[PDB]
Amino acid sequence: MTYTVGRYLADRLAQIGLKHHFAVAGDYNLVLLDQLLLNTDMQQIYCSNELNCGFSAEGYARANGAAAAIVTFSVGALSAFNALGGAYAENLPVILISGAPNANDHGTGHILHHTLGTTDYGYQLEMARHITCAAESIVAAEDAPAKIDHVIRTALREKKPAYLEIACNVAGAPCVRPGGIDADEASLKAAVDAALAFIEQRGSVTMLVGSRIRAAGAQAQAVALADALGCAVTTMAAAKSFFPEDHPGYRGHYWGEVSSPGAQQAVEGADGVICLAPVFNDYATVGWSAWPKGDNVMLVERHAVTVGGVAYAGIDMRDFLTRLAAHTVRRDATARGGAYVTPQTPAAAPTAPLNNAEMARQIGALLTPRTTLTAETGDSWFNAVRMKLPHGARVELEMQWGHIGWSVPAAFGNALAAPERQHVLMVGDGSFQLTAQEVAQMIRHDLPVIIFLINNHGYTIEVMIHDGPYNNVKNWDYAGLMEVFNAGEGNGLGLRARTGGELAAAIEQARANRNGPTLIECTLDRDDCTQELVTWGKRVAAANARPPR
Amino acid sequence: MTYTVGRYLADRLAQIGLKHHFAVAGDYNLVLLDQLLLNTDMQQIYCSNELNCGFSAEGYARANGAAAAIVTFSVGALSAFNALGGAYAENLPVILISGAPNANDHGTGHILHHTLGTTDYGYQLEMARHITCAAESIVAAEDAPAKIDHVIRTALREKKPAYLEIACNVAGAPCVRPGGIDADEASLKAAVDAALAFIEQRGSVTMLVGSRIRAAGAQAQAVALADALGCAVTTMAAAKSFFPEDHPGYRGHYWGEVSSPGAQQAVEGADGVICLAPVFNDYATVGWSAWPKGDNVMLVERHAVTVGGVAYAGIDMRDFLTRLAAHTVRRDATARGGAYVTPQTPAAAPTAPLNNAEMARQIGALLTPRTTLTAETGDSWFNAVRMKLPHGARVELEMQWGHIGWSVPAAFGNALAAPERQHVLMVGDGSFQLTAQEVAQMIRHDLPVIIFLINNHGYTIEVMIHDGPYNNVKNWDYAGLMEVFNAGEGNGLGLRARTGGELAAAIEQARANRNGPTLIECTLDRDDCTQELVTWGKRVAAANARPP
Amino acid sequence: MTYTVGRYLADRLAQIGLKHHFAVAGDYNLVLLDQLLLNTDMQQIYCSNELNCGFSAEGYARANGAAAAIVTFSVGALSAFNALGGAYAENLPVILISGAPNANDHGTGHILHHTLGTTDYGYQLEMARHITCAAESIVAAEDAPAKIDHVIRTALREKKPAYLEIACNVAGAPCVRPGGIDADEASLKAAVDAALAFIEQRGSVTMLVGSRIRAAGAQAQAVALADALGCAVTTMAAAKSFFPEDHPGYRGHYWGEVSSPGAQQAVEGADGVICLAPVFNDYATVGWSAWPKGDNVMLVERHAVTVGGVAYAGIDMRDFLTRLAAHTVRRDATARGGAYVTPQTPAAAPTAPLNNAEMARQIGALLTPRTTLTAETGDSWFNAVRMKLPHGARVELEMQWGHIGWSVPAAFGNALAAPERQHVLMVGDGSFQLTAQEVAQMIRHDLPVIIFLINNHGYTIEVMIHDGPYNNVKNWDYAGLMEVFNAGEGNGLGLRARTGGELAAAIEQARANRNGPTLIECTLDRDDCTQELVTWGKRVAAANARPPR
Ligand SMILES: Cc1ncc(C[n+]2csc(CCOP(=O)(O)OP(=O)(O)O)c2C)c(N)n1
Ligand SMILES: Cc1ncc(C[n+]2csc(CCOP(=O)(O)OP(=O)(O)O)c2C)c(N)n1
Ligand SMILES: Cc1ncc(C[n+]2csc(CCOP(=O)(O)OP(=O)(O)O)c2C)c(N)n1
Ligand SMILES: [Mg+2]
Ligand SMILES: [Mg+2]
Ligand SMILES: [Mg+2]
Repeated sequence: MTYTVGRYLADRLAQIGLKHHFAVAGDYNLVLLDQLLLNTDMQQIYCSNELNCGFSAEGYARANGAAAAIVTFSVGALSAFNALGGAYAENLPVILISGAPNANDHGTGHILHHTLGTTDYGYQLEMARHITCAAESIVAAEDAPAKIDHVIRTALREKKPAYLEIACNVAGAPCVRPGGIDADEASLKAAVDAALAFIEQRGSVTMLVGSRIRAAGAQAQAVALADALGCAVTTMAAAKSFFPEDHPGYRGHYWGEVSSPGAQQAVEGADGVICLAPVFNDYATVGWSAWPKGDNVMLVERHAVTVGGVAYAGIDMRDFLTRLAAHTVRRDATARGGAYVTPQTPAAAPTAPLNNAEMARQIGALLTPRTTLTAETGDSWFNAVRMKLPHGARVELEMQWGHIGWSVPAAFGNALAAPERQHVLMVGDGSFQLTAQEVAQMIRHDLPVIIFLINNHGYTIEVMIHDGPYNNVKNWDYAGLMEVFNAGEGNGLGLRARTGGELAAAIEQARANRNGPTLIECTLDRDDCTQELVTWGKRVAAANARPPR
Repeated sequence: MTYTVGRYLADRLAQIGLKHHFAVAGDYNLVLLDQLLLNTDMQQIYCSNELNCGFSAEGYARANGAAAAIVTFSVGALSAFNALGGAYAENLPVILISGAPNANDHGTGHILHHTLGTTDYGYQLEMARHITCAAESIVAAEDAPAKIDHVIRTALREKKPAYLEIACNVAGAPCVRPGGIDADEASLKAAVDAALAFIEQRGSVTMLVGSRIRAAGAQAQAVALADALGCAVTTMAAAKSFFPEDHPGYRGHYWGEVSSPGAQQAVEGADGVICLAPVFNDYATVGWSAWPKGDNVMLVERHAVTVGGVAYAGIDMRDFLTRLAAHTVRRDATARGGAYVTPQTPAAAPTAPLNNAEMARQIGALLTPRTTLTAETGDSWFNAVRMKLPHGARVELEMQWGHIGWSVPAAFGNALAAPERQHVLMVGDGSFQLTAQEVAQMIRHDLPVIIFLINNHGYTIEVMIHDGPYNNVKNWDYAGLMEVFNAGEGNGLGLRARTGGELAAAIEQARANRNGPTLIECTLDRDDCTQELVTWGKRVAAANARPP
Repeated sequence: MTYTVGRYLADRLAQIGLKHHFAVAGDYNLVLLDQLLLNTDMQQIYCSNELNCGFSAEGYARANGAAAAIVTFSVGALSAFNALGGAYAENLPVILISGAPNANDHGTGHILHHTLGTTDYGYQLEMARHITCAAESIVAAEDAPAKIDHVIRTALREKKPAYLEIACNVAGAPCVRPGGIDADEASLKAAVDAALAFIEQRGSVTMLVGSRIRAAGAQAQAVALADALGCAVTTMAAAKSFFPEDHPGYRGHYWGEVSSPGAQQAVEGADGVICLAPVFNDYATVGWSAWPKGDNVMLVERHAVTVGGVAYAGIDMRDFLTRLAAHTVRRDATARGGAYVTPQTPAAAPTAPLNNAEMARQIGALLTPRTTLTAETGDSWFNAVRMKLPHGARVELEMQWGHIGWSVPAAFGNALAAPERQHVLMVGDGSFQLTAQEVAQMIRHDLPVIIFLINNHGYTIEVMIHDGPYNNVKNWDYAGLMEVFNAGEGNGLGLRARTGGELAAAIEQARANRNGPTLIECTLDRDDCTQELVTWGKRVAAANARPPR
């Protein structure tokens, strides 16, 4: 059986540790999908639509480290681009492979199906270059190994996604086989010496862990530096779970005036803040109100540290933090005697109407060290950041891209990447409507994801930035949807919870559904949301609206 | 009270004839949506997601002439771009407007939500320029009139979509008000004389009507020319319904070896073919096998005619066709003796298992002159092109872009644009799962769309180009979905038809459902499809696979 | 004195070893040029126009390793882009820095001078992304270190050029200071083991050295492998000088039917060819006639080797060649008893009309181990590739980009990068007309470049692909131009040579001009060119013209 270009790609994807890749068929990729099916270290997973395909691969990469999605030219890839730009924003090496016109059509002027109807077939690549770290087109088998290895090696080095298109008559063409793997003292001393003087010369220091720290591979080194300093540690909201909440120095999330108790003063009252790989965007800074920077910040990024008025280039954040931790003095003033303060809401009477605080209390009680909680944009961001996490629990947030509906397909991909964990999904009713059909794929693969669907009858987070008729949604019977997707062949279970007692019974049933997803539709009033959402929403709306010049 | 940049856009959109625009809210567009709401000539319609928002605008433009969709930066617009590229492919002036960063963030290096996380806000405009005829960004109210009028005037002139983004703090900023409207004889003589010579020198001439003729506004002039020539007239598959099927010269669709009976010889056996605004792509030419071109073809395009070895530029197709029809000789040889042959499927025994031919027969019987039949990519293309159309019936096909799932939001937008017509949607089960949630918006607006969902358990069209496990889909209870979307406040109705008797009884219940959509889930075997799909699919596949 | 963004860039450019950078002033870069003037490890050099500016930096990088050019927005940068795409094509890390609009104009709709007159100021960056490996815009000083270090570190790693624009009011803004520096066994064993089996299983092997081998840093390792194998070694034309011509295995250039004697048979008659970092384009393959590839080629590239039907990724060409050389058996059949054969033209009678072969004989006799010979596109490519090189002599060719006129500004930049060497420039009269004014800069800096200007009254190389009235040029008094550029303040010398005796006397005078350039205008008939030009020109023209499908 002749070895082909598509096999070359399949074998490299398996080699970088994918166990699955995601696809939607179209004639320009069918031979490629057949070549990928020959690799039996991976399962080929089919998605309902390409936007869902792309966010399933994004969710898979959060657990696995990388992922791949394969789509057809133009009508598949342009939807997958929203999710690919999402992977770029969230520092995940997703490889999007699109099927593409037969190479013999290049140079002809032939107009081809799925294109704009002009002689141009390069617009899709051109568009992809704006949202990836590498983008290549294979029209000849002899070029395929260099292009495949370039796109995979660059994506994995940068932790950013990349794009590959393969002419449809070349996916099955003969190719060579893959071999090998796609899977500075003075500078470091100067940077470490400056960071040690920054700590030593201050009376108090607090660490603030940012949401690029996973992409830097530096989470364990952050803990070593926290152990050595004994300082208060806080996380930015989008870094929820990236630092252990049972560490004796952890004091919660820093998010300006919506911080955990004590955390705003820990960061803003300290003589120096050590910021590890942050994303200071308008939402994270609460409309530019909460943004530690400048001479009293040691800004540590994946290949540079800026401290004491100097940017030290050429140093790896991991080696830096390890050396700094081995030599620093202790600065424990912002931690001593303090603790991380989490909500302590008393249980509601079981028959009272369900409210947000009761629902969040029951969800937080479900978390284990083995839980992965995917939380959608909406008030679920604020309920998730408020949860006290058992050590080992993972929270996945998409706070820089913020595409509502990401969470459904992302929970499906994560559940396939990490089947040993307990997957829990918190998604609002508005977000659910964009990508709901990927629950039918959860059902198809008997994945036991527990989904809390928060039915507050519209886009409550927008109701709290700026209200209007556009925040209303058509209501669905969300719980009844599960039987519709099972269609007599599936173990999906849909339950409704209108009280704390109904929610607790629904949760018991969900935990007992071992071979399919359970959706629990939790009914809340439209204005029953976290206080933090309202305080943040005000500040961020005022920032968006601020008047020209 | 103070007139704003978003009211200037709203008023221009109303001025070009929109009665609706489509939107998905996000913080970058809310002020803009509040300004659009002030125009009471339009209704603002909310969509489940942005791919569906864009394709509802595309289906609305097919009936209305134009459309607009409003989305938020990046997370909204990048999915709407698939639909915008689809409006370019299908020659429809959809205007996509996206909300965008506050103008005071430009020049700062601020990182913003919904972006790539870099200091770049211009990637979205840059991407949009590849799929539109005009693309502008407003960051200052002083510029907004020239940029709104350039995108709308260019889109309407070119019959192609356009892109506008408006900084979120500028949509509510004061603006001037809109006034005025956004809504060669020697060359024509030379072209008409060469075309007259082309016809007079030939004994058998046939017309082939192409799917860019509606973008040219030349459908009535094509009828005038067919009346003068008396010749056979055929339509390309994607031009279904663009020429009237009761015309005495109509001889059905030309589609190479899957043509209506006699139509392949009408075109391929003629001494000349008059080709009106065709798209000869790989699917239309049946893998490059069926492609009339060259010295024996008069190729008539929007602004140019190529005939007799010369390309005549600067002539409007409408004026050309009217002058040619007024002077031409008659050439009726290709019509003599012939007729349009359409399927004559006998009615099945009512309790026999449903098959595709029976389902197609009953859907064909439902069509009227006031029907719009939206037909999805899949075997529904072949069942639609085979339908005998009453004069005036409209069929909508998306055969150049061909994005499965387009039909659901496109039928929703066409139902809002043309509420006086009877809307019928044929959609396959695989396609329905990409965009199904827009049926909930049909229910929200009480639109009486009758939807035939063909449940043959997978992607049968693909099963016929090249089969594999990727053609299987997770089955749904499609009928039972209607009550889920009603959620106690809607008039959607879901029915199942497993026999011709059950299908006839479901169609009569669907016709009686006047205030909400009815989905009839028709069960067919995977391999029970038209013969034309099988024949077309193998040619088309062989062309895709041809070796380096 | 406050440290600024422009200083940050100046100090990083000095740190990567530039001794000069090239500039043309415009109001959008004047404050930046003032910040660069503060670094006294570099000289700021002014160019006549931006295309010349960009090719002076390209020539400088060939000697130095890297280079920088600074230009004004749009009217400067778009000309510099031709030279930047040239640097990409020739694998040289040139950094182009453009001055750019004031940051406060972004977001205003202001129309600005030097732009297209629309509200768009991003088109220049967008265009630059197609011809560089990194492209960034600085509009805020706090972003400047990351963007500067990203563009320099990426350019130096990739050996490709990069682009940076800096808002004009930010070049002088305060900035932090620069610290630190911008300056796999199993895979390697598998690749080496396969390459050793490739050699061992064959009776004869020949090495073919390609013009990407400098960018790979692998020239010394190629010599070690040639020493170990004892095989015939040949160079592709564009690799002239990248392998030592006095090595006992060297047998000249392989260039199909225009190869050195014996070299075509060495490569095409061998059982296996080891190809080191080649560029097989239409000119190198002589119109696709001479292109060793496939199962009998070991293709060695900077990070991959393809041999024995496998592409081994993840291995550095230098480590690979060193390990291969340490273990290979000898395969000397294609070298034994052979020698590199070079032209042996007898000296012309001194008073006979000068002809090409006599001119090339005198130029070849001028070369020393310390010579850098820059040779322009035209018949000078074929005269240069025919020269026998003393060990250490460098030849610079621009055979992939092939922009006529490159050679003038490239010889000026090289002469500044490497003033310890003897610089010689061979440029035809047509090419000279595109960029002649950079000889006035050679004069301004007293650079003793000897220029042979071949005046054959038009574009003789095109006359031999396809003749027409477009191959004629307006003749100039090239030798008289030198006094015009000196304008009473310069040591440029212009001489004419119409015979071999006049050329020899002119050369003596040139060698004696120690403080300025000498141009010797050599008069040749239009059809007096190398035989190789005519044979190559035919083949490459036939390839260009070959008929649609
Ligand atoms: C693709 C996309 N379109 C629009 C938005 C704007 N958006 C941000 S939050 C949100 C509503 C989320 O509503 P829901 O999921 O019901 O969450 P709630 O706040 O009610 O819990 C919207 C429309 C977005 N973020 N992404
Ligand atoms: C967005 C998109 N992705 C993938 C494709 C490839 N595609 C062409 S037809 C088809 C299947 C259509 O299946 P169905 O709607 O069930 O129609 P059938 O042929 O079964 O009646 C596919 C997947 C496409 N055209 N568009
Ligand atoms: C910028 C640019 N424009 C046009 C060309 C096409 N070109 C290739 S060689 C050449 C003529 C070179 O003439 P000359 O320098 O007189 O060299 P000769 O062959 O006569 O020695 C031309 C015009 C090119 N290579 N670069
Ligand atoms: Mg909600
Ligand atoms: Mg189907
Ligand atoms: Mg010349």
